[PDB]
Amino acid sequence: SIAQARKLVEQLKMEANIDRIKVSKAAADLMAYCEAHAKEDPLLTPVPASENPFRE
Amino acid sequence: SELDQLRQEAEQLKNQIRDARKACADATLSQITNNIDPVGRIQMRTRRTLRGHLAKIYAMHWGTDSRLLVSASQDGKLIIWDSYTTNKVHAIPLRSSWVMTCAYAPSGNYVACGGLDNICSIYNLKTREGNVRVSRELAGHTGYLSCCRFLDDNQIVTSSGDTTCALWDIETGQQTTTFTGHTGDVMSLSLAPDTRLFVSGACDASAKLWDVREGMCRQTFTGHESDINAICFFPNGNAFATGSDDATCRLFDLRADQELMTYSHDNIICGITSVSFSKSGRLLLAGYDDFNCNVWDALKADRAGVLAGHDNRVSCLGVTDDGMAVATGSWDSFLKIWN
Amino acid sequence: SAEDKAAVERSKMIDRNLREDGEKAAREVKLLLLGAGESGKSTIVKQMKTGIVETHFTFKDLHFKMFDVGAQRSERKKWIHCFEGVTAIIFCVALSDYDLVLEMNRMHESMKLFDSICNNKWFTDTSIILFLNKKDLFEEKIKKSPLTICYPEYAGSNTYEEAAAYIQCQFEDLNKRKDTKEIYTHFTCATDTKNVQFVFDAVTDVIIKNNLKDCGLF
Amino acid sequence: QCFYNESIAFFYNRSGKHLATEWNTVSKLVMGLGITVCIFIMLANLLVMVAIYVNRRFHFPIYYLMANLAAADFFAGLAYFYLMFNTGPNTRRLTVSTWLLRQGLIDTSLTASVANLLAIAIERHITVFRMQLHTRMSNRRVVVVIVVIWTMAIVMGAIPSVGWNCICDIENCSNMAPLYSDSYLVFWAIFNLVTFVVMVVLYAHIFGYVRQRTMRMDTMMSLLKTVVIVLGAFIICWTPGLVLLLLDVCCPQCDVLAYEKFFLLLAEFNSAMNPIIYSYRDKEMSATFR
Ligand SMILES: CCCCCCCC/C=C/CCCCCCCC(=O)OC[C@@H](O)COP(=O)(O)O
Repeated sequence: SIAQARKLVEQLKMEANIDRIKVSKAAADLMAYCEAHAKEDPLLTPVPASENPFRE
Repeated sequence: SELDQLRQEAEQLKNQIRDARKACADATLSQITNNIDPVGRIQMRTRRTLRGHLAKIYAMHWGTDSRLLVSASQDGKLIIWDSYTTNKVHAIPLRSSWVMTCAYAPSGNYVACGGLDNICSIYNLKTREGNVRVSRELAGHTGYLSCCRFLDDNQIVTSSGDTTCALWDIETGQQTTTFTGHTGDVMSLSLAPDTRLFVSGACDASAKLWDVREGMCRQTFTGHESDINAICFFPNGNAFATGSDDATCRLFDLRADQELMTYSHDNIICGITSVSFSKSGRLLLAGYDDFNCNVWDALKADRAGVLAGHDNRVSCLGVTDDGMAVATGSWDSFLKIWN
Repeated sequence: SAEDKAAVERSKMIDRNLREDGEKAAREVKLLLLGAGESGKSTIVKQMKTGIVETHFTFKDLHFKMFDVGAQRSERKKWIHCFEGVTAIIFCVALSDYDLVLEMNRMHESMKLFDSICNNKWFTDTSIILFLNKKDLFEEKIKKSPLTICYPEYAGSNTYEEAAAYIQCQFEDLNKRKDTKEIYTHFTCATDTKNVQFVFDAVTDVIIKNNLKDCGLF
Repeated sequence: QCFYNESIAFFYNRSGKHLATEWNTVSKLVMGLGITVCIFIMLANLLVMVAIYVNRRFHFPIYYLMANLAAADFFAGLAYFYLMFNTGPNTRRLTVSTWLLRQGLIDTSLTASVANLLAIAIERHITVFRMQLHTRMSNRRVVVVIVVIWTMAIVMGAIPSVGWNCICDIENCSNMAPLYSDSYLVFWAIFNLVTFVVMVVLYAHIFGYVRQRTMRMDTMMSLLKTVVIVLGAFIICWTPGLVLLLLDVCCPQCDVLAYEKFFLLLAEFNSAMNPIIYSYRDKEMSATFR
C-alpha cells in the first residue's frame, strides 16, 4: 500500500527537478526546424505527377 | 498515517511542479509564430485503393522502403501490400483471428502482430523454400496487445492492455525490460528517432516518456480529458502529438515539459483513432471516427484539408518515411493512398 | 518486363485463396460466450464437446465457433466492438449464487453485465441465448433460503419453477431493443444432452428470421 | 398469301368489332379511367424509384429487383397512356404499323411486369433457404436475371410485331385484337398461368420451410398474410383477362367485345398496385417517402 505511494513519489521527484526551458525558446526551435525542412516535404508542397510513383 | 502524508507531499510536489511549468511559460507558440501567415489549403486525392480484405482493418504500418505496407484484418489475415503495383505481395493466415496491431521491422525481414491472444507473434519473411511461418511467439503479457514496434531486428517494444509496456528480446523470448507507471490500458506507443526514448499513451488520459536503456519514466504529460488512442513523435524528436477520444489533438514539448498547443474544431466531436506528422512536421494528420481524416497546420492549429474516401470508421493512418503519400485504413475492409 | 508480370499471377492466386477462405468462414456460426466467471460456462464448454479460447463443434450439418474471453481482465469498452457481427451471444448465469455474495450479490453483478452487453451500442441486432446453469443446486438450495435475498420485491412460494421463471423474467426485462433481438432462455439440463440441440434451434431461428428480413418478407 | 394493303377498317369489319365513328359516353369513360390509372401508376413508380435511388440502404439485390419492377410498371403506365388518345374514334386513323406498335408496347410492358414478379419470387425463395447470417451479395446474378427478364419481355412483345400476326390468316383472327392471331393469345395466356402457379408453389415451399424450422423454437401469421395477398393481387387482376382470351380463342360466338377494355384496365391496375404491395411492409421505404 504505502510502498506504491513511496515509489510513485520517488519517481515523481525526478520529474520535479528537470531541465525546464522557456516556452519561447521551445517554440522558436520548433518553428526553426519546421521552416528549415519545409522544402523537403512532398505533402506540404504538392508535387507534379511525374515525380510521384502514385500518379502514374 | 504516512500514506496520506506522502500523498500530500506529492500534492506539494505537484504544486511546485505546476509553479515551475507556469514560470517557464514566458509566451505561447500562437503569439510567437503568428508572423508567418497560414501556409494555405492542402488537398490530396486518392491515388490507390487496396482490396482483398473480407472484414474490418484494424491497423497498418509502413516499411522504411516507402513501398511496402502491412495491414491486419479481423478476417484472420495479415496482408503485406505494395502500394505501387497494388499487388498483394504476402497474405499470412493467423492462428487467432482477433488482431489489433502490426509492425514491419525496419530491417525489412520480419513482421509482428498481436491482439486478444495476449501474444506477440513474430513472422519471418525469409521463406527459403516454404511459405511464411510464425518464427516466434512472445508470451507473458496478461492483457491484449494494443501496439508493438520493432526497436531493432532482435528487440521489440510492446504495449498491452494490462497497463504496462515491455521490451522483449526475440531470440531468447523473455521480457528484457518492463515499463510500469500507467494506471490505464496502454493504447498506443511511439518510438523516438534515435530509439533511446519512447512515448506511450494509455486510457488514463496521460502520456509517459520512457528511457529504453534505463527503464525509468522521465516525464509525465497530462491535459487530455479522456483516453489517448494515438501518439506520434515530432520529426525533430523534442515534441509529440497525442490524439484522444475527447475530439482533440495536443502537441506537447519535451524540453518545455508542458502542453505546447492544441488542435480542436467545434465542428468535430468524435474520437481520434490515429495521428501522424509530415516529414517536415508542419502538417498534422488525424484519423477520426467521422469516417474522415483531418489535416492541421501544426504551428498554428488551422485545418488545411480533409480526406474522405471511406464508408466506415477510419481505424489507422500513417505517413511514409519520405512523406510522399499517406495511408488510411478503415472498417470498410479497404485501404487508400493519398498524394 | 519478364518477371514483373509473373508475380502478378502469384498475387492473383493469393487473392482467389482468400476468397475460398472467406466462403468457408461464412459457412460457420459464431457465438460469443460471456458470464461472470463462476457462471458455469465450463460445464457448457464441456457439454459442447491466457488470452481467448475457441471451441469448434459440429451438429446436424452445421458448425459453431464459440469464443470465450473470460481471461482478459481489462476494460471491456476497448475490445468489445471486436465481436460486432457474431451470430449470437451465449450468456451464462449460475442460479445458485443468487444468495452468496462476492458487499454485492453475484446475481446483481450478473444482471449489470447483462444490461451492459445486451443494450451495448455494438450489439443491437445480435440475439442472446441465456443459459441458467446450476439447476438442481439452486432447486435444493431454495428449499431453506428464500428468493428475497437478491430481489426484495418478489412475492410467492420458495420453490423451483416459480423462482426460476421469476429470474428468467427479471433477466429478460433488461432488454430494451425488444423489436430487434430476442432472448432464447433455457435452463441447462445435465443428462438430457440437448443443450447443443437448443443452440442449434436458436441459431436456426435467428438465421431464418434474418433471411426473411433480407427480403421483403419481414 | 397475306394482305398488307387494306387498313384497320377492313380488319375491324372482318370481326364484330366497331370503329366508333366519333366520341361516345363509353369512350370518354374509358379514356378518363385509363388516364387516371396511368397517372397513379406513373406517380407511384416514380416515388418508389426516387426512394430507392435516394437512400443508400436500398442497395441490395432484392431492392434492385424492386426498382426494376417499378421501372417496368412505369413503362406499362406510359404504354397505357399512349394507348389512350389513340383508341376509340382515333383508332380509325391508325394504320397497320402503328396498330402493331401500340399492341406490342402493351404486351412487352405487361410481360416485363409479370417476369419481374416471378423473379422477385425466385430471389425470395433463394434467400429464404440460405443457412448463413450475413452473406455478402454481389451484382452478378441480379443483373443477369434482370437482362434475361427484359429479353423475354422484348421477344414476347416483338414476335407478333414481325411475323406472328393474323394478317396472313384471315380465317383465324382474334376478336379483341383483330390483327393478332389466336395462337399468340394462347401462348401469352399459358405463359401468364404457368408463371402464376410457379409463384404459388415457390411461396408455398417458403411457408412450409419456415413453419417447419420455426415450430421448435409471430412469423407464421405475417408470412401467410404476405404470401396470400401477394398471390391474391395477381390472381384477381389477371384471371378475368386470361379467361377472356381463352374464351375468345376457344368458344366461338362468345360475346367478348364487351368485357375487354375493363379487363385491360384491371390488368393495368395490377401494375398500379405492384409498387405498394412490395414496399408497404418495409417501414423504412415508407419513411423515405416525402
Ligand atoms: C382482355 C384482357 C387482356 C389483357 C391482355 C394483357 C396484355 C397481353 C395482350 C395479349 C394480346 C391480346 C390482348 C387482347 C386485348 C387487347 C388489349 C389491348 O391493348 O388492345 C386495346 C383494345 O381494347 C383497343 O381497341 P380499340 O379501342 O377498338 O382500338
